[PDB]
Formats: sequence, C-alpha cells, structure tokens
Amino acid sequence: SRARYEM
Amino acid sequence: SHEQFRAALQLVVDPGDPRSYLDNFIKIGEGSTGIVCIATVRSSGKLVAVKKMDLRKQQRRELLFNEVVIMRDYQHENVVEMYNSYLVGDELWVVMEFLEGGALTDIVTHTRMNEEQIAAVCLAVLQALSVLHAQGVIHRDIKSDSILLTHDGRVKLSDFGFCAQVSKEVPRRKSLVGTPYWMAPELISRLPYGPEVDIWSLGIMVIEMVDGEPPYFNEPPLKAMKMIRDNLPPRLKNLHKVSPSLKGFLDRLLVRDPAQRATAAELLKHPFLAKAGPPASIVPLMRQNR
Repeated sequence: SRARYEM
Repeated sequence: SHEQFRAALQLVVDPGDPRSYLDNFIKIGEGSTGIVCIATVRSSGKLVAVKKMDLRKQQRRELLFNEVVIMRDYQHENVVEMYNSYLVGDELWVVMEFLEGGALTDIVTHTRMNEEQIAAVCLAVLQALSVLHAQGVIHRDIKSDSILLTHDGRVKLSDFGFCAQVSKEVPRRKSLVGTPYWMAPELISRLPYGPEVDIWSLGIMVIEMVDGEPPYFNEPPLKAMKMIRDNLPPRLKNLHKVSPSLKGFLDRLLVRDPAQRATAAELLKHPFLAKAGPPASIVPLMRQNR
C-alpha cells in the first residue's frame, strides 16, 4: 500500500 | 554465474575506477535497481551523480545493460546525460549528470502545481518520448520519481533501467515491467505492447501532479493492478480543479485501447501544451525555494 516500488 | 555476469559487464563498461577522481560520496536516493550518490570531482569541485547497482540484487540482471545501451546511443536535452560506466567490485556504477533540483515526486507530494507548470512538465517529457519512441525505445517506468529537475527548472527523464527496444523484427514487448500504479492496462493484461504504455503512464503522472498521488495508491499493488486492468480509466479525485483543456489532454492519454491512445508526436500539438511556462516557472516549486 502506497508503494513507490518497481518490478 | 555472478562471476560470469561481472566478466560480461566488464567488456562493455569503461576501464578503471571512478574513486580515483571522485571525493565525498553522499547517498541522496534509492530506486529499485540501487542507490544514487552525489560526488565531488576532485580536479574541478564540480558535482556529479553516481548510480550504484549491485549485480546480486537485480530481479533481471540482464536489464543492467540498458544503462549502457542508452548512454552509448540515445542522448537528448530532456534526458539525463550519462558520462561513463564502471564495474566496481560487485556493482555497476554509472557516473552521470547531477540534477540538483531533485525529483518531481518531492514537488507533487508537498505542493500544488498550476497548469502552466503541469504543461511545462508534460511538454518536456513528451519532447523526450517523441524522440525515443521514433527510435523504438520504450522507457516503461514513467512516473514522477523518474523525472528530475535542474536548479533552473529544466526537466529531464531518468531511470532507463527497465527500458526495451522495439523494431520491425520485434514489434512488441511482452515483459511485466514498471511500477504497479502507473502500469498500462494492456501491460497488466499481458498483451504484447509498444511505446503506447509510456503515454498511459504519463497520464497517471498527470493525476499525480493534480491529486498528489496516482489512483488506487492506498490499495496493495496487486489489487491496484487488478483494478487498472478491469475498470474504466481512473478519474481525477479533483476533476473540478482542472481546466477543460487539461481534461481534454488527459483523455487522450488514459485511453484503454492502445490503438486509440494519442502518440507523443500527436500530443506535442495538443492545445493544452500552449499553456507551458518556461523552466523558470518550475523553480519556486523546489524544496530550496518553497
């Protein structure tokens, strides 16, 4: 939740 | 295998070790692929940025080559300039232009942009994308975190670690890549896709600039993706706070069918961009001036 995290 | 990959990188990067000419490394940022430091060039006192990426910490190690492919081949006014690359122990370091104004994320999370400032960002980003897309390069991680600023408000695209190339022989990409909240629906759906996905992602960034956050941001990433995939295009929370020109612009970006989405080249002619202020108009938004 509220993730500025890529893939 | 790690050793195998280090050897392969060694053949494409510049020789040596930039510690021989840089002083006072200070960490300023993180991304998915590693850290960003400011460093001082000893001979000049000038500042550069150094992106450090541990080879052992990548989901897809082979994407580290994107850093080298872009540096060698695709430089532009609105793209962060990369100077040299090195293998330093277990890490790839890229020495690059320092964008001292920081990232657009720090602006959108702390202040309200007006439409002159929004248009100026969009115009700069679209100038970069039009040139990249015409040579088959898809960025695939367009979001406020990837847009960096100079002290004097010039806007530049950064973080090409997840990019890919299309061509007549490979007309579409298939990989699940990007940042969940900004991913195009066709990409979440696992359909083959092209440069169009950057235009969708730019739409979501417009929503960031207006609302401060992308849609579904307080949902877990997997649910947000499912909602992007299955639902009508996401809406501004603050639709009353955008001009009809901005809304018309955004409606060309957040189109589900990629064949009906505007291209960068088309968007450069959109009347919304007529509002774009000069780089000076962006300057008061930055932390050091607010």
